[PDB]
Amino acid sequence: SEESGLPKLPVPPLQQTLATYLQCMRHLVSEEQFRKSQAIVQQFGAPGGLGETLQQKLLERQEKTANWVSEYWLNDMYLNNRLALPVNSSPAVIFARQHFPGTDDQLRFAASLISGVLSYKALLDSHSIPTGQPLCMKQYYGLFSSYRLPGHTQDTLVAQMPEPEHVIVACCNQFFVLDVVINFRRLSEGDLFTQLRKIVKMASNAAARLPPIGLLTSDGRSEWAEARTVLVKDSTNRDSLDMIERCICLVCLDAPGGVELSDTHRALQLLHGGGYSKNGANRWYDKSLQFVVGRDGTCGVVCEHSPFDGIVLVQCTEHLLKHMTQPELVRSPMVPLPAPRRLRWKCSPEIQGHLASSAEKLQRIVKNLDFIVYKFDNYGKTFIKKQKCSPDAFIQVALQLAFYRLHRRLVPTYESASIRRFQEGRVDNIRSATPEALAFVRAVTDHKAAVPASEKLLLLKDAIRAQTAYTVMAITGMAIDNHLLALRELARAMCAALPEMFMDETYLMSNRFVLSTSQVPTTTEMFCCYGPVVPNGYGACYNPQPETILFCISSFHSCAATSSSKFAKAVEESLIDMRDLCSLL
Repeated sequence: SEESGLPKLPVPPLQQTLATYLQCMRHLVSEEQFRKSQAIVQQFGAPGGLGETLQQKLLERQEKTANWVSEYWLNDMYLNNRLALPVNSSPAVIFARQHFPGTDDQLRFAASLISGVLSYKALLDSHSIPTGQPLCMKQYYGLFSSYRLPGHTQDTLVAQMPEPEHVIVACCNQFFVLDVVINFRRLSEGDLFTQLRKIVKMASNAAARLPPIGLLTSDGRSEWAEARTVLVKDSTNRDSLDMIERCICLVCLDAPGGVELSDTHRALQLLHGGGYSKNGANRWYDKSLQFVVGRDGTCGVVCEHSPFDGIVLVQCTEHLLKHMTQPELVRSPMVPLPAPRRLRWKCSPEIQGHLASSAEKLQRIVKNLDFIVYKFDNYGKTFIKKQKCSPDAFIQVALQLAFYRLHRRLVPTYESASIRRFQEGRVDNIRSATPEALAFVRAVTDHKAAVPASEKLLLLKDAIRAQTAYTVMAITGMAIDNHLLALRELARAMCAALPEMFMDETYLMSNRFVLSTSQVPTTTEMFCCYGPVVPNGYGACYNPQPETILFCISSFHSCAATSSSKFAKAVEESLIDMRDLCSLL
């Protein structure tokens, strides 16, 4: 029947994870600290010890659940994070710059994009999405039926059938309900255009302008939860929130950008709207997909990460965009046409105080982000593959060298590995800061050692081999992050006081990803980007093409050590160095 024929996420052998763990951290902590961690781990995983006890409960959990880490992961990775979603968590995809001579051009694009969204959702709901190895498809079903509720300490991801179906249109910080489906009736691209025009007009009505409530969703999670609590007191607000929570997605008709339309600037608008003064309030972050269609041509989609990952987000986005290049299939006029409904809000002195706070908070995020879009154009996948190297592993090694040559040390690095092979599979982590990576970067940067180029090349290839090996380990569910997480939380269930194993500074440091990365390859002229995950870290999202590689680098201005410009430069030098290395003889 209806039971998944997929395999369950595998539980690695306790000793395998512990050995890999120590191997992963040895070169990332002091000798003294390592010696202490060795003893701690030794005691934790000893015969008849706590480790084996937790391992048995995990095995029991594996049997009783579809995926033993789903709950732990969802909370640890997103729902527990208190940071505001903009920049800190919600990635953004930037489409190619568009040209909208008039407002109707902008609206036509929006109408077409909405049409593309509905066609995709139709395939989705009809289970007509193109299913090598079979993969879990749950994420697809969370694209338009998800909503991330804020909480005092832990957020809640709500999994939603309405009639009719609708989308929320944001214009001038005002939100409107736009019914797009009514009795399997699906609005024509033409009716959408007409409806959007009505929206733009009402949105321009001063006597009807309401407070920019969307600004509240850009604040810290606990701060937004508190403000939402004030909101829910009123029956009108409850209704409006409900409509937002049950929409298919948002469509933000953003005002003019103020700066030049470069790749870096357009991305900034998609990341945080440029603050309240710009389009910062013309949003709603709890909702998974917010498609932006700016008047000046800046378009893209802001994604809330909790419900699904990069692969699914891109497949959906590229399907839309491609759909937009296709002949418009003739769709029938609606008679009569109802007028989109503006969502009303019952403001208060409190809410007014929350808006002011959110505005300042969001402003700190804006001025604090150091973002750059660097396009490496010397070579791409073509050259790398000719070196018998995986493009991803090659670039991951380049990032390690770039970080080392700039800051003189390696750091716990994050790189997602998809585990969709297994039921409800999300991801896991690939630890790119390998021992081999260290030997390679050291040989390259230690002038005084005078390591022969021939030797550096050997170290280079061994580092890439190690990268690829860890990658394969992670994707087959044999890595260490999810495993340790489950062991940690199962212990917590036994006693709030965690085992020394997880209180060890080595463990705490191993999960502070100073270098958070991800490869988001696209076939379209679009790119993905996101912020750092720790105050003193970077955000590195790359898109490798046949002859070039796009790099989106983020870091915080607050940290004097990091510099997106310098890191982008170090990446260039690292890729050049590696090219020359592969070109000796």
